[PDB]
Amino acid sequence: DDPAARFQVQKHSWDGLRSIIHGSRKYSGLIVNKAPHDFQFVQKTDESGPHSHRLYYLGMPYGSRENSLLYSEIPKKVRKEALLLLSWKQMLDHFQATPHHGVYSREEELLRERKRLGVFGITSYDFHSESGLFLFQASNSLFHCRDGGKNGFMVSPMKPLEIKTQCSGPRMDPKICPADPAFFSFINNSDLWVANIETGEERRLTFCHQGLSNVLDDPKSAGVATFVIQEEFDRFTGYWWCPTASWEGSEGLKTLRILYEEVDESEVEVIHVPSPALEERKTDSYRYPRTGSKNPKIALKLAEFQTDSQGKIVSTQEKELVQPFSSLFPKVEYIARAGWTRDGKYAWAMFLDRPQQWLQLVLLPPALFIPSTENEEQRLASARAVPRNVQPYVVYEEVTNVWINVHDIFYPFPQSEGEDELCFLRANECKTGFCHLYKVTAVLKSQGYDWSEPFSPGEDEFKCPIKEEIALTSGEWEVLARHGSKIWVNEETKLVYFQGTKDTPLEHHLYVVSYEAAGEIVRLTTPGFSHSCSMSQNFDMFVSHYSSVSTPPCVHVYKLSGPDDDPLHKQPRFWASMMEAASCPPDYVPPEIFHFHTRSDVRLYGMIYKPHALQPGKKHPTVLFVYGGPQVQLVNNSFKGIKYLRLNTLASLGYAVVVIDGRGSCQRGLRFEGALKNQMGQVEIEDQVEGLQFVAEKYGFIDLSRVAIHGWSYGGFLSLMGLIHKPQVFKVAIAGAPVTVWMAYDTGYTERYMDVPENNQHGYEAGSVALHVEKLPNEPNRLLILHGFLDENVHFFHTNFLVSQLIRAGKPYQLQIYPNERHSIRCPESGEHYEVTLLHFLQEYL
Amino acid sequence: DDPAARFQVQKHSWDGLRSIIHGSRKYSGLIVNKAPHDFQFVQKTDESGPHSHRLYYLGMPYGSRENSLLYSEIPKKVRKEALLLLSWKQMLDHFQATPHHGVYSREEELLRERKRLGVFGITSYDFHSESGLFLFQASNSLFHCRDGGKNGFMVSPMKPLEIKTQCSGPRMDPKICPADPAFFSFINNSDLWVANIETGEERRLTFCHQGLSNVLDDPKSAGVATFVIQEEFDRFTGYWWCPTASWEGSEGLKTLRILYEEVDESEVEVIHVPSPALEERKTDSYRYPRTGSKNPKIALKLAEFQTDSQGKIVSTQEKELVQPFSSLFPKVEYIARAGWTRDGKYAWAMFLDRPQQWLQLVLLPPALFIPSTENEEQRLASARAVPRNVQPYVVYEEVTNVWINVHDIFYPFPQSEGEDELCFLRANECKTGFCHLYKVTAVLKSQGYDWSEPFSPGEDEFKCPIKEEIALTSGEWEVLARHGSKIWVNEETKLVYFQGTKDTPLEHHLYVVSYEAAGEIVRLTTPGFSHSCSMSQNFDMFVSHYSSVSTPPCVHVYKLSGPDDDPLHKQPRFWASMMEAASCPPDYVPPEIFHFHTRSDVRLYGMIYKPHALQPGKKHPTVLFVYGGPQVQLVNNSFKGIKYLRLNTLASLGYAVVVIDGRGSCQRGLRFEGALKNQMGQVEIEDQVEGLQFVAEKYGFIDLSRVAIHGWSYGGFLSLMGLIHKPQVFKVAIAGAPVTVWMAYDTGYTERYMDVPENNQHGYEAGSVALHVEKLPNEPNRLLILHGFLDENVHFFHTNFLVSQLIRAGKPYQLQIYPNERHSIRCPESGEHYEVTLLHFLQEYL
Amino acid sequence: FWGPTGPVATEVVDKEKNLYRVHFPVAGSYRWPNTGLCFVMREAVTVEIEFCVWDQFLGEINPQHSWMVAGPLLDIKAEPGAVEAVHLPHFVALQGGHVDTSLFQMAHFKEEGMLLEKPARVELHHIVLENPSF
Amino acid sequence: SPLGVLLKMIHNALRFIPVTSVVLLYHRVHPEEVTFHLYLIPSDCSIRKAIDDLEMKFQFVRIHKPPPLTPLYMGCRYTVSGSGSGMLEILPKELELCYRSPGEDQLFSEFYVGHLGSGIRLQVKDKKDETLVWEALV
Ligand SMILES: *[B]([O])([O])[C]1[C][C][C]N1C(=O)[C]([N])[C]([C])[C]
Ligand SMILES: *[B]([O])([O])[C]1[C][C][C]N1C(=O)[C]([N])[C]([C])[C]
Repeated sequence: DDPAARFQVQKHSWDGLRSIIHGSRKYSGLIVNKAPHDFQFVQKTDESGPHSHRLYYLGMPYGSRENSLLYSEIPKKVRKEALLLLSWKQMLDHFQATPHHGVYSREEELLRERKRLGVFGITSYDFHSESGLFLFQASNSLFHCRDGGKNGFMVSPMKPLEIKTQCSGPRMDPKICPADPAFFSFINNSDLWVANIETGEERRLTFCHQGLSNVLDDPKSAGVATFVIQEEFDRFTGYWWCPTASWEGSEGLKTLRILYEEVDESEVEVIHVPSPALEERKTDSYRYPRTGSKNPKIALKLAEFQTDSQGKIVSTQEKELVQPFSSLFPKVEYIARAGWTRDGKYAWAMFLDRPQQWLQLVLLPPALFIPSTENEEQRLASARAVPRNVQPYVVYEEVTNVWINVHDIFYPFPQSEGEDELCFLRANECKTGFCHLYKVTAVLKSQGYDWSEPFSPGEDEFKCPIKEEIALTSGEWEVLARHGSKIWVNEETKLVYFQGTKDTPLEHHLYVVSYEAAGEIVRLTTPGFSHSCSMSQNFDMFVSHYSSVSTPPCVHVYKLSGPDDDPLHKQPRFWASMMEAASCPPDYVPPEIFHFHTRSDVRLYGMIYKPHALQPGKKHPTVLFVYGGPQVQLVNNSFKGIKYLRLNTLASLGYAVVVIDGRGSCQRGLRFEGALKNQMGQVEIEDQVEGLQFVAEKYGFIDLSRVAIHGWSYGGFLSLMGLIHKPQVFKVAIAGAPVTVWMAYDTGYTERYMDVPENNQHGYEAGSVALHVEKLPNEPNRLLILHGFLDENVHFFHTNFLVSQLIRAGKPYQLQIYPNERHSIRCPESGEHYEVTLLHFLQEYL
Repeated sequence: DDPAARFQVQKHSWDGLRSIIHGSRKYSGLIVNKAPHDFQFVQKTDESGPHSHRLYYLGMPYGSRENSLLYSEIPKKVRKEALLLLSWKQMLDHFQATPHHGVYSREEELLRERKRLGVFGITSYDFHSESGLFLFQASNSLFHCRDGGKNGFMVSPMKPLEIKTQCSGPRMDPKICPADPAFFSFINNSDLWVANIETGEERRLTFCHQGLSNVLDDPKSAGVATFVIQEEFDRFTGYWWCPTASWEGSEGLKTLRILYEEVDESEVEVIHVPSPALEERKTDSYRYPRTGSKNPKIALKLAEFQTDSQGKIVSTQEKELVQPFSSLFPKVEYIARAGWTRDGKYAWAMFLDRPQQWLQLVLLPPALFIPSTENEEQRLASARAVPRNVQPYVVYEEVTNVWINVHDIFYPFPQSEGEDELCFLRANECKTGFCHLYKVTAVLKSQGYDWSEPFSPGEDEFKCPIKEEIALTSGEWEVLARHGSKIWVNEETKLVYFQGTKDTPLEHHLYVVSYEAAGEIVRLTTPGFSHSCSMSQNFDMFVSHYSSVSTPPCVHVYKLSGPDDDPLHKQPRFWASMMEAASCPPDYVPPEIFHFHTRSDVRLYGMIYKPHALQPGKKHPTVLFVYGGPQVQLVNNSFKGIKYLRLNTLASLGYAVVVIDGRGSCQRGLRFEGALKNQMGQVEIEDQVEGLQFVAEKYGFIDLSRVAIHGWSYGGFLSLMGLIHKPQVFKVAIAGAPVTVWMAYDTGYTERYMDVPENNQHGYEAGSVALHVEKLPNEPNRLLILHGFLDENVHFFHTNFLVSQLIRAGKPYQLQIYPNERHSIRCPESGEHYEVTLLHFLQEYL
Repeated sequence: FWGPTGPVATEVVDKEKNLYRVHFPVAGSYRWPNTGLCFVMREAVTVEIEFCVWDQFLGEINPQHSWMVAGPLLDIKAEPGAVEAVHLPHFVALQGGHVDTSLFQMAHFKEEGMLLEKPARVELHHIVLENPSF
Repeated sequence: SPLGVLLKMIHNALRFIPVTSVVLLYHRVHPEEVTFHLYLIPSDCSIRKAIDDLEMKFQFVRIHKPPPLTPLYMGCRYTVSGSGSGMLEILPKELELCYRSPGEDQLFSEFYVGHLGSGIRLQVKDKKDETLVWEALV
C-alpha cells in the first residue's frame, strides 16, 4: 500500500466546485433537447402533393424552453446522398402553455411526479386520427386543434382553441371519444366528466365525490388511478372509452360507454406530507397504503350516456356488475390494466392478487353491467333482465412462484370468424422466465349463470379453456412490455412489431415476427445502438429515437420498403432524420461497458467511467454508483450523459466510477430478477462488491481503501447496505432518499418483492437498514444522508427514522435536505448544490 | 501569527468523545437533583409535640426515578453547632406516578413543553390548607389526600385516593374550590368540568367544544390558555375559582363562581407539525397565530353553579358580560392574567393591546355578567335587571413606548373600610424603567351605565382616578415579577416580602419592606449567592433554594426571628437544611464572572470558563455560547453545572467558553431590554463581539482566528447573525433551533419586540437570517444547523427555509436533526449525541 | 461580376432585404471581391441572388450548435440547368490541421427541410459544386 | 430553395476549427468625443453589411486596417488590450469570436478613446497560450 501511488483528488474550494458543476452544464443545455416523442403518423392521400406523411410529436424548438406540439413533413421521395433532417414546424402560435415559474396544480404536480415528467409544458396529448383532433392540457386548462380531418393541412401555425369550463378545479386526463370525435372526457375533482367540443356542453357522469374536506372524509374517487397503481403498476388513468358506439334503437340515440374504476380508499391509512408552499406550514393528506395495510377497494363500472344527432347528452347512466366486484372476483387486489376490444364487444381487464403472483385477463361484456339504484328490487329486476348466456370470460391466467410483472401487451383480434374463440397477443414472462409474445386462442363457451341470486366463484370458475398458445418468440431475451413499451400489430400483413433484447440485453431493438407462422424474427434497427421506436398506423415507416454509450440520442425516420408479397423482409431504409447527435460535452469521456461472471456463474454487466487523464500506476478512489433494484437497468448501450453527467464530472476530477447491474435488475428475465425475492438488500450489495473486485483486478486504478457507494431511491438503501455489511469495502456512503424501513413502504412495490410483513418478517427486518444502525460505523465522515423533504414516494419518515435510530445507537451522520424537492432533484439550483455537496464530501472524506 | 503558540485541541475519535460526554454526566445523579420546590408550610398546634410545622413539597430522592410528594418536620427548636439535615419522607405509597419510558398524553406533553418540565411524575400539585386536601395528577388519573383537617397528621405514608371519571380523555388543570373543599374543577377536552370528592359526581360547565374532528373544525375552547398565552404570556390556566361563596337565599343553595376565558380560535391559522409517533406518519394541527395574522378572539365569562348542603350540583349556569367583550374592551388582544380579589367582590384581569405597549387592570363584578341565552329578549331583560351603578373599574393603566412585560404581581387588599376605593400592590416597570412595587389607591366611583343599549368606550372610559401611587422600591434594579416570582404580603405586620436584584443583577435576594411607610429595604438572604425563596403563610419562616457560580445548589430553611414590635427588622436565622450543596467535582471548574463597559458606556456582565490546565502564552479556540434574547439571563451568580455542563466539558477539552449578557436581556430594566427593539439581531451580536474582544484583552488565551458562536433558540438565530455580519470574527457557527424568519414566529413574542411585518418591514427583513443567506460563508465547515423535528415552538420550517435559501444561494451547510425532540433535547441519548456532534464539529472545523 | 467585361456593378433593388441581380454577358466569371463568391456559366442570362439569413431556418433545426456557419447562405434564382459551377466562400482551415475534406457537407435548404448534400471539392477558400445548383 | 455553406465539426472531438475572421473598428468625427467599436466577427459580407447598415444608422464609419496574418480559433476567449488600455476605458476584459446571425446586433468591445490621436496601438490576445494573432496601428 504505497501512499505515493494512490491518486489524490485536487481539493477544490466550494466556489471552485460550483464553478466545475456549472462548467459541466454550460454545454448540457444543447445535449438534451427533450427530443421528439409521442409520434402520430398521418397520411395526406393526395397522389400529387409533395409530402407523403405528416409526423406529429412533442418537442422543444430553440426559441422556447418548453415542450410543445409540433409536426414534420415526410416527403414522397428524398434525394440520394443527401441527409435530410426535418424542420420542426409549430402547430401552435408560440403561446405560453406553462404557469408562472413552472408551478402547477397539486394533481398536475403529483401526476408529473408519477410520470417522472421533468420537462414543462405540453407533456401528454391525445389525438384522434380521422377527424385529426389534438386534445391537450396547456396551462391549467384544456385546449384542442385539428389538422386535416374534414379541414386541411396548415403551413403557418394556428392558435389552439380553448375549451372553457363551468367546473371549479383542474381538468385531468383528457381523452377523445373514438366513436364520436365531437365528444371527449376528463377527470374533474376525482369524478369522470364528459364534454363536447362543438357545443361546449359538459356533463358529470359519476357522483361518488363531493369536495367536502381532505381525503380523510370524502374517500370515493372515480376514473382516477390511485398512488400505488400510479407509482407501482404504471397506470395514470382509470377510465377507458369504448371505441365504438352502440345504438339503442329507442328513437335515434347513440350510446357511448366508458369503463371506469371506482375506488373506495376509506380503509386506507392517511399520511401527512409537507406541501410545496413551505410558508403555509400545512401538509397534504395522502392515502398511502402501507405493506400489510389495506389497499383501496376497487370495482369496475360502466358510465353510459346517449346522444341526439345534434350531439347533446340527453340521458346518462351509471352501471355496475350484477354482483359486487369483490364477490364476482375475489382475491383481486389490483386492476393493473383495462380497456376494450376494438369492435366494442368486451371490456378487458388485467386483475392481480395481493401477493402479485396471480394475474388474469377477464372480458366484461357491457350487458353484464346492469344499472345501479339504491332500491334492491329494481336491482333484482335488471338482474332478471341480464341474459343468462352473458358472463365474464377469464381468457388468460398467469400464475407464478416469483412475481407478476405487469405487461400491458394484450392485443385481442377481431372475432367475426366464428363469433366465439377470442384470439389475442399476450406477453407472458411467467411461462419460460422471459417476457415473450404469444398468440393465444381461448374458447368462450358460456356456462349459464342465474345472475339474480348470489353465487360464489370457484378457483377455476370463469376460466376458459385454451384452444392454443403458440409462442411467437422464445429465448434468453425479452420483449419490452413495461415502461410504456408496446407492440404494433399490422393485421393486413399479419405481422407484429415489438421491441426487445434479442441481440443483447444492453440494446433495445425493433423486431418483427408473424403471428400466423411464428417464423424468424427480423430486426429492423441498426445494431450497435439502442432504440426507442414507434410505428406508423399504416406500417410503412417508423421513427426510432436511438443512442449508444458513445453517441447521444438522435431521432431517425426509417421506411419499411420492399415487395408487398413478403412483408416480413421489407428492408428499413433510412428516409429522414428528426434530431441529430448533439456534439458531446467538453471533457466527456464515455463509459466502458464490460461484463463478468459471478461465483455462481451468472453474467452481470457493468459500466466504468475512467479517471480523466489517467496515469497508470496510480490507484484512484472509486465511486460505486448504484441503483440495483428492479425495474431499472443502468448499464446498457445508450447515452448516459443526460441523467449521469455527474458520473462523468466525478471521472473528470479523477474518480473511478463503477456501475453494476446486480441480480434483480430489469430485462434479464424473471429468474434473474427473482434472485432478490424475500431477501432484498442481501444479494445486490454482494453483486456490487464482486463487480468492484472484478474491476479492481481487471483495471489497475482502483484503491479499495477508498470506495464510496452512492445512489438514490433504492441506491441510498443499498449504499446503507454497503456501509453495514461491507464497511471494510466501502469507505463512505452517500445515501440519497433511502428506503430505511420496508414496513413503511407501499404494497404494490414491496409485496411483489418482499411479501406481506406478517409472512416474511425475517427479511423485512434483515433488509430494513434503519433497524441495523448498530452495524454502521462509529467513526464519522463515512455516511452522508440526502433527502428531499417533500418526498411523497420515499417519505422523509425513512430518513427521519434512520436519523432517529442513528441517534439512539450513538452514531454520527452528515445530512442534507432538499426542502423544495420531492424525489428526483428537479430544480437546477438544488441539483447543482447536490452535486457540489457530493464532490465536497468525496474530496474531503473519501 | 506564531506558528505553535495556538492551542490545538486533541482530536478524539467519535467513541472517545462519547466516552467523555458520558463521563461528564456520571455524577448527574447527585448534582442534577431536581432540588425540592413548591413548598407549603402547615401548622400543627399540638402544644405538646416536637415539631412546629410540616413542610409539604415536591422532591426526588432518587430512591425512585420520579418526582413525588414528600414532607419534612420543622421542629420547635434545633441544637446549636449541628448541621441538621432532614430526611425526606414520602407522603405517597411509592407508586410510579409516570408511565412507561416517560411517555405522556396529548396535551399534557405540550403543557410540560410550555412549562419546561424536564422531570417526571408529579410536577405540579394543588393544595387546600384548611382541609389539607392535596390534589395532583399522576400518570393517567387524578388523586387526592388529606393531612390533619378533621382527620390527623400522618406518620407512615398513606396511599392516594383515586378520583374516578365518566369522562373520556385526560383531566387537565385540577384546582380545588377554596370556598368548598368538597368541590374541585378540571379541564376535560377543552371544556371546564367540576366535581365533588366525597360523592364522586361530576358535571360539565361549558359547552363550546364538541369533539367532532381535529381542531380545524371545532374551534372554541374554555378554561384553557392557548399556545401564545402559554408560550408568551406564561399562563397555563384560563379558569379561576372564586375564593368565597355567595348565598342566593332561595332555600339554602351555596353559589360558587368561576371566571373563565372563552377563546374563539377559528380565524387563526392552522399549521401542521409532525406527531411524536413517527411511524404513524400523521401530523397535529396547531392553532398557531403567525406574526401579522389574527390571534384568538377572547372573552371572559362566569361559570356558576349552586349546591345543596349535602353537596350536589343542583343548578348550573354559563354567564356572559352585558355587552360583548370585544365591544366593552376594544383594543384588548390578550388577557395576560386574571383572578379574583380575596373577599370575592371583583374578578380582576390584565388586558393588553396588539403592540403590547398598553396594559390595564380591570375589575369585573359578577353582576356585570348576565346569564346567556339565544333569546335577545331574555338578554335585554337581564340587561335591564343589572344595577345601573355597577360597571367595570379600570384601576391601573400601564402605557409604554418600549413594551409591556407581563408582571403577575397585583395584590389587592380588603375593602371593608370605606368600600368606595381599592388599595392594591402592583409591579410597574414602565414608570422608571425598572420593575418596582407600588401601593396604589384608586377610586371606584360609578358613572352610571345604561347596560341595555350599547356604546363604545373612549380611551379613558372606565379608567378610575388614582388616589395615590406610593413607590415602595426605587433604584437601578428591579423587583422579580416574571418567571413565576411573587410577593408575600403579611397584612398583620403590613410587610411585603419580595425578591429582587437590589444588591446586584447577578443575585436574586429576598427583600422586605413595609407598604405603609416605605422606609428601608431589608435584605433577608445571605449575599454572595442567588436565592429562590418561598414564605410560610404565617410569615414566620421561609425556604431558600440558593446557589452561587462556584458552589452547587443548596436548599436551606431560614426563620424570621426577633422582637415582635418591629417586624421589618426580624432577623433571619438558619434553622435547618433540607438539601445541601453537593460535591462540586474536580472535573468541574466553575466559571468566572466579569463585567465590562461598552463604547456607549453600558455595563454588560459575562462569564468565562477557562481552558482546563491552562498554559499561559497559548491562544486557545473559543466557543462563545449565547442566547442574547429577552426574558433570559445566562450570566448571574448561580450554579451553572446543571444546565450548562457541556460548557464545562468544552472547557475541560481546552475551549475557552465565553457567555455574555448583551443588551436586550432580562432583569436589567426596560431601557436595557429595549435596546434591541424593532431591530433584533443588530445590537446583540455587536455586544457579543465587543465582549469577546474585551475578554481577549482581559484574558490572554483567546485565539480570535478560531471563534465559534453557538446557541439554541434565539442563540441559534444570533449564531447565524454572527456568521452573517461578523464572519471575520466567528470562524464557525453552531446554530441550534434557530428563528430564521421572524415573519413566521408567533404574535406574542415577535410583536412585543418587533411591531408587525406591515409597520416594521425594514427590521423584519434586516433581522431575518434566511433573507441574508448570500452573506453567509461560501466556504464549508463553518455552519452547522441543528433542529428538533417536532419543534412546536420554533418550527422546523425555520431550518427548512434556511436550508432552502442556502441551496438557492449556493452555500454549504451541515445539518443535524432530532426527530423525537421538540424545542429542547429532552432525551439523554439525544443530548449525548448532540454534545458529541458539537465536540466533533469544533474539534475538526474550528 | 468583375470578369472579362470588367466591373458589372450589381444593381440593388432593396437594401433592406439584401436582394441583388446581375446580367453577365460573357462566358466564365471572376470572384466578386466582397467575400469571393463566384458562379461560372457559358452564356449571357439574367440571374438574381438573395443573401438569406440562417436565423429563421436554423431555428427550425435544433442542434444548430452542431453545425458551424461557414458563409453567407446565398439563394439563386436563375433558370435551372444553365448554371454550371457555384463557389461559396469557405472559411480557411486547410492551412491548419485536423479538418477533413471527405467530411464536408453542404446545406441545401428546401421547404422540406435541410438537405446535406456532399460538396464536390473544396478549394482554399471555396467549395465547388456541379451543374444542379438550384 | 436556399443554398449555402456550413461546416459540421466532428461529433467526438471539439476541434475549435479556425476561421478567416476579421475584426473591425468604427470612428466618430462629428460628436464631442470619439468611441471605437471593435467587432470581433466572422469575415462574411452579410455580417459586414449588417454591421454596415447598423453603423450607418448610428453614424459610425469604418477605416480599412490590416487584418490578422493567420487563422484564429473560433470560440476561444480573447482578451482585448492596447497602449491606451487602463487610461482609456475598454468595456470588456474578454471578447468572443463565435458566430451570430446578421439579424441581431453582433457582440462587440466598446472603447471610448477621447482624442482621435495620430496613431494608437491595439491588441487582442489568446487566453489559451498568450500568442499574438493581431495588431493594427490605428
Ligand atoms: B425508489 O426506488 O424510487 C422507490 C423505493 C422502492 C421502489 N420505489 C419507487 O419509487 C417505485 N414504487 C418503483 C416503481 C421504482
Ligand atoms: B427560543 O428563544 O426559546 C424561542 C424563539 C424566540 C422566543 N422563544 C421561545 O421559546 C419563547 N416564546 C420565549 C418566551 C423565550
